[PDB]
Formats: sequence, structure tokens, C-alpha cells
Amino acid sequence: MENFQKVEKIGEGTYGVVYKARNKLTGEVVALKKIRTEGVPSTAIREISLLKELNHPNIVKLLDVIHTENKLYLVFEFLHQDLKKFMDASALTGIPLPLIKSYLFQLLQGLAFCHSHRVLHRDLKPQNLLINTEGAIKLADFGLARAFGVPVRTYTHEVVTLWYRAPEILLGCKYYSTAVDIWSLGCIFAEMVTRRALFPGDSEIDQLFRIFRTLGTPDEVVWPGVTSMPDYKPSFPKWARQDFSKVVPPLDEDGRSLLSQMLHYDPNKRISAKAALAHPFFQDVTKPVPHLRL
Ligand SMILES: NC(=O)c1ccc(Nc2nc(N)c(C(=O)c3cccnc3)s2)cc1
Repeated sequence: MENFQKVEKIGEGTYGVVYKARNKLTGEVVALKKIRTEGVPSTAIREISLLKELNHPNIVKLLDVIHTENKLYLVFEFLHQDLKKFMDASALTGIPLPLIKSYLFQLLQGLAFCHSHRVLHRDLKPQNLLINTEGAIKLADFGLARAFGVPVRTYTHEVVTLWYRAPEILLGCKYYSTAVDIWSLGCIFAEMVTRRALFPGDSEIDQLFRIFRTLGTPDEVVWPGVTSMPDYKPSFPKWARQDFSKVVPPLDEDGRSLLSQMLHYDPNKRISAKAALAHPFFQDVTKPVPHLRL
């Protein structure tokens, strides 16, 4: 990269490779994401160019967009660690509840902001959540399937994670609502608490059935319209819903209650980010600083 200096490769997202780089001129350290190849749509670059204005303390700042040679480069502010790494590093002891609560609260603030601006993330996962030494956590990547789509892998043979995908997506809904982000965040919340992914599916059907085995196979009573969904099959096994206290022990009732609302099957009953911020679980929220080893 003529203007930069790919310090190190720090990821390989579902579109391209992310590098840590220094602006040889400004000297600023940034995350540079290279995107795939035969001209690159102008509709996306306009969708992207729209993200530059989406600034919030809990959203990774998109600094520059550069189109050149069937290659699209996205320049983002750099953060030192992602939540996946932090969770793995905290696996022995667990992330303290107050920090879990702070991170959840901040991510809901970030989502309330995006959603009020009619922007959906669509692919929330621990690897797309970045943290710093000051205790902030920010939303990164944003997918962009409305300006690109769901990739078969990433760009070069890679197993896309389905663990955080909302059921309406798995059932073939063609129009996603902001509810898909609340579902993913609920899955991440559970994972921070238990130190185990909630629904670790290894295929779309296994992902769906893992959800059904835990929350019960949905029906018209809890999810009006579900049996008419594109990929719904009357032949799906009928599993009973599991007691919620068994899913995220030892989370307190306030936490369970909020998680249950973030995981409602019906996208329309699923709690909004705005409403979640008002939940009693956050009455005593604070902003602890994490112990980060960089
Ligand atoms: N695992 C690591 O050591 C690690 C180190 C530093 C990072 N730091 C990152 N900073 C930004 N801004 C990132 C992104 O904007 C991003 C994230 C995910 C997909 N696409 C773009 S990744 C992330 C991970």
C-alpha cells in the first residue's frame, strides 16, 4: 500500500483482509480493510460513503473510503483488541458482570443510534466488536448485504459463522429488520455470561435446530406467520422450550428477563435497542475499565 505500510494482518473478514497500517504521512495508525473485482458497484460505494457520516462513540469511525483498481479500501480508526480475543483471554475467570453490563449497554446505545438512522449491522459477532483500554466497546464491519450481500465464505474459502444469525434469516425472510441485530447481541450477551457460545451451529439447519432445541420449535402461537416462511418445513421436529434458568446460569433475573426479550422469536415482539436501554438490568450500570493485555 503506497500511502501506508501494512504493519500486520489483523483479520480476514467476510469481504477482505484487514491490516494494521500507519499513514506514512500523518503517522496515524489505522485498520485498513481491502475489499474484493470487475468494477465494483457504484451503489455500494454510495452506501459506504453514507457510513462515513454515521459517527457515534460506540461505532468504529470510518475515516476514508478509497476506490481504485477493482479494489475498495476502507480506512477505520484502529482499536487494539476485539471481543472474541478478550472473551478467550477471560475464559478462566469470566468477564466481571459489571463489565459485561457496561459492554452490553454501550452496544445497545450504538445500535439504538444506527437503527434510528435506518442502518442495520446484519452481522454482529464478537470478532466485529472492538474494545480499548478506556472501557469502550464499538460496533465494526457492518456487513453491507443491502449494498453487497451474504458471501459464500469471506472472499477466499472461509467458514462464515452462523452462531449469531436471527431465526427469521435462517427461515428465509428476504427483508431483515433491526430486530436481527438485537438477536445477535442477545447471543453475544449470553456468551459473555456463560463463556460458551449459545447456539454454535455448524450448518444452517443445525443452527436453526440448536435454536429450536433451546427456545422450543416456534409455532403460530408465539410467532404468527412462522409456518408461512420461505424455508419453514412442517416436518421440523417439535422441541419443547427449555427452562430459561438452565440457559444462562448464573445470570440474575434482571439479566434473564432482558435476554428473553432480546431472543423472542417474533421479530415484532423482540425488544428494541432503545427499549432495552430502559430495562431494570441497567439500573446500576457503570463503566469499569477492562484488564487488557496487548
Ligand atoms: N485479533 C486481534 O489481534 C485484533 C487486533 C486489532 C484489531 N483492531 C481492529 N480495529 C478495527 N478498526 C477493526 C475493523 O474495523 C474491522 C473488524 C472486523 C472486520 N472488519 C474490520 S479490527 C482487531 C483484532
